[PDB]
Amino acid sequence: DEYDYLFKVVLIGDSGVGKSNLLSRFTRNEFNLESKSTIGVEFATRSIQVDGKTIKAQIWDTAGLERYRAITSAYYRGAVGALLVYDIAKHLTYENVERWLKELRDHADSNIVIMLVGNKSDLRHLRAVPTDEARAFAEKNGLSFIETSALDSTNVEAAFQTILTEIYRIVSQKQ
Amino acid sequence: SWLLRLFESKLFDISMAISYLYNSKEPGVQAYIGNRLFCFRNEDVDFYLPQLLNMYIHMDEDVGDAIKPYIVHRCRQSINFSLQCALLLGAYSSRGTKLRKLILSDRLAPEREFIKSLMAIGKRLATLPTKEQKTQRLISELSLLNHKLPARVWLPTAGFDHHVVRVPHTQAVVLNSKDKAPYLIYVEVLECENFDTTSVPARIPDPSAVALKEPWQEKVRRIREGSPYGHLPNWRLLSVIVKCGDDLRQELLAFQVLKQLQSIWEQERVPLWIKPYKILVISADSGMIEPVVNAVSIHQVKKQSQLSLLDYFLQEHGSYTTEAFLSAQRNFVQSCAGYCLVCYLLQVKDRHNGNILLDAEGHIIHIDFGFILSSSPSAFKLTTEFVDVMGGLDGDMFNYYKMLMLQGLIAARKHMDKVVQIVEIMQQGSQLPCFHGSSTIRNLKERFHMSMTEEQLQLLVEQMVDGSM
Ligand SMILES: Nc1nc2c(ncn2[C@@H]2O[C@H](COP(=O)(O)OP(=O)(O)OP(O)(O)=S)[C@@H](O)[C@H]2O)c(=O)[nH]1
Ligand SMILES: [Mg+2]
Repeated sequence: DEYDYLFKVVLIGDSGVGKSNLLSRFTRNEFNLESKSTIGVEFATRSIQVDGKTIKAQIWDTAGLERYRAITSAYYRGAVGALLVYDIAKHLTYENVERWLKELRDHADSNIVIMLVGNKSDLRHLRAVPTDEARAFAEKNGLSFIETSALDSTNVEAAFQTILTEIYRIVSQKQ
Repeated sequence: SWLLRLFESKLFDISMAISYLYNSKEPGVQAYIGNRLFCFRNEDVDFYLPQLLNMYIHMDEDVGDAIKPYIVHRCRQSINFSLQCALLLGAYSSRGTKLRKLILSDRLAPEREFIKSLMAIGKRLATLPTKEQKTQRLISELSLLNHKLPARVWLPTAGFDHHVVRVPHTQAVVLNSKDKAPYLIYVEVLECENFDTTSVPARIPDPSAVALKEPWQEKVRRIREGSPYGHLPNWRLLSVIVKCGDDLRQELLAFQVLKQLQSIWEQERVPLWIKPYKILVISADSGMIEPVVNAVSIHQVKKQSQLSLLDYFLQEHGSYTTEAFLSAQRNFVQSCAGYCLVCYLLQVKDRHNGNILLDAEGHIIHIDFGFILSSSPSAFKLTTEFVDVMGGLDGDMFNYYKMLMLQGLIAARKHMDKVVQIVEIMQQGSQLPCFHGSSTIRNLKERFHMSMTEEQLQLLVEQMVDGSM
């Protein structure tokens, strides 16, 4: 039969933070160290089940580069979920998080669920962003927060199922 | 996922790590390896430090930024590592100037003043055209360094952390009568667990001070008995050759190749014998070399004893039927084959009896590995004398010598890339004469003959032996 819900979730963030690999690890449990730049958008999907209700998660990995930026702003439309991904080894990607927040609040819904993701946690010795600071920033702006690693699959499904169940909670409570 | 399966497999050592770091143009890979460097044992990465810093200096900033965190951390950990880094960065730059100055600025003052003092002393001996005059002024100059000791000063050519406390100036000697003459010195030090932890020892103020041509052990006993620090169980004696006017970079490369080939032959259970001596590059025109004890050049042997090498073997180790002569002959054969393979692979030129050393056991030890690979001033030869020592052309030991060469050659083939890598990475942006040709690496690769079978390698060894005579 039919799904109970079709959740639209977009992956946004600076180019190179590891969105495509987070997506590939969540949907196909695969990883590639030599992943090339995403051209426009990449589509993956996964059906989860929450509270007896079936929910198909349509996930769109958007391109971090400006080249396809406008095209990535058309996938903000109708999106109930958004993962703002940065790199813990590159501080600049953490700096642009606010900009991604602004753009997300410019081209998407105001009631969208935002999950702050700090990818590449396996690179312990290359860390440029402390967890406490990022958590503080996430809590200060009413965002979810989690540090992931697509390489060793740490907190990937945790992040996705977290934002998905949160979305389901928000949808159900408003009904 | 294959590559990730590889990087996390048991096959992933510092060698392959640096290989991929050198070849890959993927930022994720560079970052992964840059973080992975922290997971390797310090002594494993230390051997490849010159390659790493060379990559930092003469390659794109992605590689350099990938390597930089590890180098910074290690520099924060070890002051010796900081010194080595500053030296190698200075010597191989003609980018890392800022990093070098950052390392020097941090503490390193006593060490730099010490080294500069030694080099200054080395330079001041030019006004004396003789070995003995030079030696006299050397002892005089060194007699004025002990007043500045002890201090946060050490010899990087030692395999342990320590503080320099004394210098038996009377025991020092200049090695030749050339302009920038290298000089040998002995240094009394005190070994600690960690140099960065323990501070400097206190100072404590004509029987022993006579310089004789005695063995290393007797030198140690003599110097220690007359030393104010000698009663300490902490006390240990070191020895270094200071070269104030000698580029030792090619020597360092050759040292790495030697260590590698040694490791390979040990792994493949091939009884070849070589003796790599530590090299300390201080600049592009100066450095230090840890000498091999109880060993004198073949020339010095045939000059002091005035005998042929075989005669000297019969005088020093006994007649043909003695155990000592047989053992010494075995050592001679194995060392000869080993350094034959070394000279063939590295294309070592300027080979004479002034460069070939001889120790008490009967090993030969090639030194002064300048003019290798492409650079040429005269390669290694098999003189009648060496064959006479090995017992003749049709002898068992000569056949065993050739067979040792073949075995070591096959062993080298089975681990060729690990040797080629060392040279290939150092070639990057190098102004060294040993890279004068545009195809040094190609020729090096060709000298391994990977396309040949074992029979063809046998024929190759036969041709090589025939040609070297
Ligand atoms: N160590 C480690 N490396 C990662 C991780 N995730 C991604 N990478 C590496 O970072 C590089 C970039 O990852 P990638 O997934 O292509 O970023 P992206 O955000 O999708 O890039 P784009 O589509 O916005 S342009 C890749 O080479 C990948 O190997 C991770 O979790 N841990
Ligand atoms: Mg991508």
